[PDB]
Amino acid sequence: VAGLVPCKDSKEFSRRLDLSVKKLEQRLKKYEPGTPPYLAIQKSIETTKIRFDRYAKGGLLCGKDGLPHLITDGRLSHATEFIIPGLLFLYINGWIGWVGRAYLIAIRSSDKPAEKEIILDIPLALGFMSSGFLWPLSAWKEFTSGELLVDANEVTVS
Amino acid sequence: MATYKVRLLSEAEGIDVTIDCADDVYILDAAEEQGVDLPYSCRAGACSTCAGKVSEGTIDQSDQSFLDDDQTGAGFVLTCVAYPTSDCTILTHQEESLY
Amino acid sequence: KRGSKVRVLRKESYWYQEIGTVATVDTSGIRYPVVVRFEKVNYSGVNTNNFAESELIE
Amino acid sequence: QEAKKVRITVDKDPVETSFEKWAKPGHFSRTLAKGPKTTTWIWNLHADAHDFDGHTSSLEDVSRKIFSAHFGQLSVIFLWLSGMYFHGARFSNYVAWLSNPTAIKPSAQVVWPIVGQDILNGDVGGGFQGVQITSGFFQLWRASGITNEKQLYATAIGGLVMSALMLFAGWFHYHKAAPKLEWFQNVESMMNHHLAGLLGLGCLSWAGHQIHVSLPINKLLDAGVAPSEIPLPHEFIVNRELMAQLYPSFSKGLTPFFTLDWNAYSDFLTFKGGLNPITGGLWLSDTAHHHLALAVLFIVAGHMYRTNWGIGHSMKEILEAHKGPFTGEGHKGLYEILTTSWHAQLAINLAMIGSLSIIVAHHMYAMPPYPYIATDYPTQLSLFTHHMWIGGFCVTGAAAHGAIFMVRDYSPAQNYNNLLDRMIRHRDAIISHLNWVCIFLGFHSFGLYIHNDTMRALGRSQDMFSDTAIQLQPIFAQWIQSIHTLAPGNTAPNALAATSYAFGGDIVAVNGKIAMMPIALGTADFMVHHIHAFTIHVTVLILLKGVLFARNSRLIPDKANLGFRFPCDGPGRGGTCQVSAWDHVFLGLFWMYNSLSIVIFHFSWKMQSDVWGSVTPNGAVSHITGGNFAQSAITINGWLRDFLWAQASQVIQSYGSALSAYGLIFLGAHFVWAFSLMFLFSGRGYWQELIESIVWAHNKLKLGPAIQPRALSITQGRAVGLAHYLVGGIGTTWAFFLARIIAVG
Amino acid sequence: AHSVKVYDTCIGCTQCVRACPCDVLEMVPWDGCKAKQIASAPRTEDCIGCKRCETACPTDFLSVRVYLGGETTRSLGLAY
Amino acid sequence: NNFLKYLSVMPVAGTIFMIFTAGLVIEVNRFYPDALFF
Amino acid sequence: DFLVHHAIALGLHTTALILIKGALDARGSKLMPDKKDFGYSFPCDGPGRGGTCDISAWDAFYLSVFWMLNTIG
Amino acid sequence: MPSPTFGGSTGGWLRAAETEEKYAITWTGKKEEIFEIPTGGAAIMREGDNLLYLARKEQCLALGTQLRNSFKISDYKIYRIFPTGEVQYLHPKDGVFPEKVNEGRVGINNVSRNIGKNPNPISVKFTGKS
Ligand code: CLA
Ligand code: CLA
Ligand code: CLA
Ligand code: CLA
Ligand code: CLA
Ligand SMILES: CC1=C(C/C=C(\C)CCC[C@H](C)CCC[C@H](C)CCCC(C)C)C(=O)c2ccccc2C1=O
Ligand code: SF4
Ligand code: SF4
Ligand code: SF4
Ligand code: FES
Repeated sequence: VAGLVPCKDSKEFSRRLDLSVKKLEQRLKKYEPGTPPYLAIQKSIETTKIRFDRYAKGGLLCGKDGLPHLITDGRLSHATEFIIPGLLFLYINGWIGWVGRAYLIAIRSSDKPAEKEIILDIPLALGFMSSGFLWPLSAWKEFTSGELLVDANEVTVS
Repeated sequence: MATYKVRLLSEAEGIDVTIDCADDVYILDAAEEQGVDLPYSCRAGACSTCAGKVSEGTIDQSDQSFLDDDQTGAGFVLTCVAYPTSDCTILTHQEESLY
Repeated sequence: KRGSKVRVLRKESYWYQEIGTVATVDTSGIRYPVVVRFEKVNYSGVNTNNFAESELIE
Repeated sequence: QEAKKVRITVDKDPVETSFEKWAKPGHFSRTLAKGPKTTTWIWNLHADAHDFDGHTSSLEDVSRKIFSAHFGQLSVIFLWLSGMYFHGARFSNYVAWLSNPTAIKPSAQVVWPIVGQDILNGDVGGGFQGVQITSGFFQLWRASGITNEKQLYATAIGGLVMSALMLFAGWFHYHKAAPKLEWFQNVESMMNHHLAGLLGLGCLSWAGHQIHVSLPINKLLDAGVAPSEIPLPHEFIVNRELMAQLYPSFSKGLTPFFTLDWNAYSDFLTFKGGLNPITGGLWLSDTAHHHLALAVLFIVAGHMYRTNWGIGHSMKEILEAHKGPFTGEGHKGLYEILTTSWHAQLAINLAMIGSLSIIVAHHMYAMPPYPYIATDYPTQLSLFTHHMWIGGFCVTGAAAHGAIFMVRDYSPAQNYNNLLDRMIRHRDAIISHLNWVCIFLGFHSFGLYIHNDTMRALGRSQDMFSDTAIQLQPIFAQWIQSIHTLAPGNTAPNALAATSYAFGGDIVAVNGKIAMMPIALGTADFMVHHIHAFTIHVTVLILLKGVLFARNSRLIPDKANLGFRFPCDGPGRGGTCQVSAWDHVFLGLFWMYNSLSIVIFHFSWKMQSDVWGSVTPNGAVSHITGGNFAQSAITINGWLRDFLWAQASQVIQSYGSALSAYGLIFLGAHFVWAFSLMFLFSGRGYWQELIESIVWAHNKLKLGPAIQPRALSITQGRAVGLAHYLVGGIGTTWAFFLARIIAVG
Repeated sequence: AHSVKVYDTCIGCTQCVRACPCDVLEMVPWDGCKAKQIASAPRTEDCIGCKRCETACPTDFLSVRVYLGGETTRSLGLAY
Repeated sequence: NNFLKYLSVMPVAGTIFMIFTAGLVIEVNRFYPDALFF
Repeated sequence: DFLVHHAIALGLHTTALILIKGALDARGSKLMPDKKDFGYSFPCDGPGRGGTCDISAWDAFYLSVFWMLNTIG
Repeated sequence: MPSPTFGGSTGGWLRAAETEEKYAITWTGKKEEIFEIPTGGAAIMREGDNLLYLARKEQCLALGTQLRNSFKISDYKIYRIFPTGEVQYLHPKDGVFPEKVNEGRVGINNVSRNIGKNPNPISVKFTGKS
């Protein structure tokens, strides 16, 4: 569906479950049970099995080479593969993009602003930090207040 | 803005004045505010014409870019980046004295 | 004009359409009779400049 | 006279140990103490961190900054040595390695299983999992004779407390008690204690460790005793008669040494030479004999120079009396040169400790010192190559400060007609005859490699330079190997075995794996040594041009007035791009990598073809690459096909294995190498105008910094393309060498 | 055969003549600022174009432009 | 002041924040490995 | 094939990036406001004002043939 | 204006066959100082008048600038020796250093506008101007 087959029921994807643990069990049969290198392999056996049960219940969409694939055609059924990772990404990318701008206005209204960019005012840098989970309803208000963008006849230009 | 006194003297012309300055104001700006002409080029610390010699006192001359380490070891201060942090007496017209 | 900040209008300088800070306006018929200082230093490491009286807008 | 003027002259409490100059950085210079108006200030904060001559003209407080900073360097060595001995204790298989060191791989790193990175911990035997490791401490700890796991845990906590003394000593010599310049200019006494009480006692007490500990341990290890069943190192000291059951000379005692019956100590201080076929390495009784041989005449060479008590060769007087007819005034003036400027002293010290470490790399592979390092071909490859590159890097620094001294501390008023002045006077004939011989060598070394490549391409194989062709037999290098096989018996009559098995004699093989085979120098080594003679000559062509044209040239007659490290003197005179003595080091560092990569490629193909491999109990020898250096080494396609393309197959067919970390570094340092050429081919004025677009994109958004975001400066821009190139020129040779020999061997 | 013409900003900051190692810059008294001097360039045929005036030139942008045109054995700096 | 104001220099105030913000990504890969989604 | 067209579209935009810089900054900038009076192919502006290697629009052309061969490669 | 005198040195890095331009930097000293020749080496500097033949004018100025800073003497004169034998008296140009302001004003290569006020190169088409 949506092109290729789901990997919830895929023989090549289930073969990649098979020969990987068959490769990894061949390392297990040269040790003895009870040693700490034995427990390091058998714990690494189950984290590959549960990984292969994570992608089965996740509903990833791939076939013909036994891999998982991802769909970025804006699909709301496939929103867990790209969209809500990006929606948490673009959330507090916009922290650091906004509080770096918020830090760089109160530092300009100082005595010596050149030293203060590498010698931090940590009560002001943390003082402008935690107003960053609520950026874009204030940044859009900043966009329509007017002073987010200076006028073109006062910028540095060639 | 504190208060400081600089006794300037040019013996080639023969003018001895006592000017008053602050911590942010330059020395020749206080000389122009008392009506004393002094040689200068662009007020940057990057020429040689505005050179004075510190006879007595203590001068923050650190914002200049023309004079090197040894040439300021004899006490040659450009009067346009100088923050006078003490009560001083300065010989001026030392533009040929640095080189 | 003494004192306060004066914006520039001439091109070919580092400080174009910047804030400016005027000092000691000259009266001798010199072509560039203001020796206006700046912050945000240029490529030469010189934070000051002199230009003419035709580029003030204050 | 200096009859009481060798004394200590110490200031008490010079600098208050405070915090206000500790957090206001750039505090060592007038041009950096007034804040970052530009972003040149951040890159000048790191470049002027150790440029102490640009901080103060007072040589007394320059030399106190040197002596305290060495203690900070020496504390880093003891902290790093504590990391090696502690990872031998808690994170190792060394105690399992001593029961069978012929097939158990070394391991000193257990990776945390976090991101699925646990596949790098390979099955290296011993009931233990971990990263296969190749610095070779395991054969060092068998050479010193550390048996159990407790002694590695005690040395690293004995080494950490040696760092905490050494870090405290630099604190004491800058903040409580600092010496003066009278103390540092007593160089006739410093060479006394360094020859005698540093290297002599460094040998003689180490000869005490080898005879009393490492010889009874390594006489009982190779017999077949388990390391739990060997008596302790403090049982070979308090029990003299237990040593008597190994060497019968210890039943006598100290009376042969005191009464000079020194031939009674021949049973444990021998002159065997060669190898030890039981344990795979040097005879340890020879090494125990070698150290107190150096000790009893380093301390003899310690008392050479003039001291407080009258006697001694004065260093000012032996230099002054070496005048001659060609050499003008001789060395009149050089003693005041070397006891004023550290850069003059660093320029001689770096060429020596550089080119002693190249002697270390060559006197280790063909004479394997440590037991059971002979079978471990990964440790021989990594201990060769690492001692090359340190000797390759520290030799270009000898012409760094050889040129920094000339622009800073060379006064020509003190150097009239002496030996340093006379080569500035005839500096055309130095470089031009060096300029001729590089074109002579590179036509006669690299031009033959084209000439064998064309003749193989043109079909006519009888017109190249090979064994079955016009032979270029290296008859000088084939002769000295026939001398050292007559060095037993004939020329050094008390040496029983050979001086080294690389010149000839017999094979030595340990548990089937070949310890050392005789290297047969053939006609493919006449050319590759002439490659090595060519690219060494080009590195001294750039660097000696950097020293002799450091003051002035016919391009620039006042080059020293602009400084050492400056970009240019304008595009006039046709263009003066890369004209400083900094850029001669920057150009000379590149040909060092273009030199030393060939030396380790000559190492990694000849020793993979002629000495290493396997030995059948009939005596049949089968090498790794089959001995393809006789034919395929003579052409540049053969260096591409049979060596570069063929031996990298173990690197790139190594995913899913424990060597898969090396394949990531093998692609890591292709990337950083082709990150260098952005910094290297381009200029500055492009990027500064490209940054000029981005400052518009921030000043539109009230986002511009109060500091000025600038492009990197031109010497700074050449330096970042230099260091990227030498990470990506070395790191992929690192990741191909280690991934090949661990896989195939 | 360069062309090192000096513009009208030209404050008489007498260091371009100092930084010139070929004496092709020369101060000329001229009606203007408080320094009352301008920098003149008589020896354009004698210059090398090594741009040593422009590095010590604290105007708005470069009172002494340098712009390199023609050339000879003097300007190319050969000792043979 | 002046020792905690030494811990406001941009590398060292960066690095103890970079020790934090690296290890935030490390320890969420401890408890939730192998994540292509959510 | 999804990822490798983005390797092309990296090189399509970057070779555009040097040359739309190379077109539009032939005339002037802040580093050199009188670049038009010097010409298309001049060496540099010297080491002054920070240093000015590869400032010309010819040297702004020069970097893209590296990126063109990187892109079509 | 020239005269036969000496300089006093030894050297092996100097002018080649050169017959288009040479000179003589001639000056009077005060002591037997030791100075760097700008092509390299050292010399002995006899206390009267002494001269130096070198190749090209950068070496001649950088010896005249080195003589002004260390052991300060404002009396160095610079000629130019042609292959035919003519002299020039190049450097001070009338008895004084050019950092001092003259009374003889030539005033050439002095454009009377700002550096932005320069025409476009379309306006200088197939002729020679800025
Ligand atoms: C205050 C931080 C800050 C902010 C808000 C921006 C914002 C922006 N930059 Mg930018 N930049 C920054 C720092 C910042 N930059 C730094 C430090 C550098 C030097 C490495 C650059 C180099 C740079 C380039 C080269 C370019 C931009 C571009 C852009 C624009 C597009 C977004 C983008 O791709 O970002 C780009 C982001 C990066 C390349 C990496 C981020 C840099 C660091 C990690 C962020 C600073 C974090 C800092 C610690 C925050 C302080 C807060 C607190 C600790 C007090 C946007 C206006 C592009 C542009 O012009 O588009 C219009 C562009 O081409 N930036
Ligand atoms: C026999 C005595 C002796 C010894 C062992 C040393 C040893 C050393 N000196 Mg030293 N020195 C000595 C006498 C001695 N010096 C004298 C008499 C003078 C004055 C003329 C100097 C002047 C001098 C200078 C100017 C410098 C050294 C440096 C060094 C170090 C070189 C690094 C090295 O080779 O790695 C080998 C390293 C080791 C073997 C590490 C172990 C070191 C242990 C702790 C022994 C140290 C002995 C020490 C002299 C005892 C001081 C007494 C104190 C406890 C009160 C090394 C630690 C250089 C250095 O690194 O500075 C620190 C340096 O810059 N020394
Ligand atoms: C005995 C060792 C030694 C010592 C004490 C010095 C000391 C000095 N050198 Mg020097 N030098 C040396 C060896 C040494 N050098 C060698 C071996 C070379 C040839 C490679 C040079 C080449 C050299 C040049 C070309 C210059 C100096 C300069 C200096 C001075 C200041 C250095 C400074 O502040 O750097 C501060 C420290 C750094 C900038 C560290 C940078 C780290 C580099 C990039 C290596 C990092 C790679 C890393 C280890 C591995 C990969 C990391 C990973 C992230 C990929 C100082 C006098 C400079 C100077 O001004 O002289 C007066 C100068 O111009 N040296
Ligand atoms: C593989 C690339 C390469 C090559 C071949 C060269 C070549 C050379 N470099 Mg070089 N160099 C390079 C990259 C290269 N460079 C890089 C990347 C850098 C920057 C780090 C430098 C930096 C550099 C410096 C700093 C120096 C050199 C020097 C030299 C010369 C060494 C003498 C020699 O062997 O000449 C012999 C020429 C060859 C071996 C080239 C091959 C010619 C073959 C053998 C035969 C000719 C073909 C054909 C028969 C000719 C006739 C036909 C033709 C007319 C059509 C030589 C011209 C040195 C120099 O100029 O003085 C000697 C020197 O000091 N190089
Ligand atoms: C493989 C070598 C290589 C690489 C990676 C780059 C990378 C880049 N070049 Mg570049 N370049 C190269 C060779 C290279 N160049 C060569 C040979 C030339 C010819 C001289 C040029 C000429 C050139 C020009 C002329 C231009 C570029 C531009 C760019 C940027 C493109 C934007 C981009 O991809 O953003 C992503 C950035 C990268 C891919 C760079 C690598 C980033 C790494 C992988 C991540 C950060 C490092 C990370 C923190 C690792 C830890 C480091 C550790 C020490 C802590 C980027 C910085 C353009 C530019 O700057 O526009 C903005 C531009 O105009 N380059
Ligand atoms: C790309 C390039 C530049 C531009 C490169 C720049 C401006 C470097 C930008 C990267 C710096 C190193 C970022 C530093 C940011 C700090 C690490 C802070 C980041 C925030 C946290 C990591 C703490 C040059 O200046 C240059 C100069 C000369 C020849 C070639 C080139 C060249 O190729
Ligand atoms: S350099 Fe600029 S400022 Fe100094 S004199 Fe020549 S023109 Fe006037
Ligand atoms: S042109 Fe070259 S020489 Fe003439 S002044 Fe400018 S820099 Fe000095
Ligand atoms: S920067 Fe590069 S190009 Fe511009 S002058 Fe200095 S060297 Fe010549
Ligand atoms: S007057 Fe020009 S620098 Fe002060």
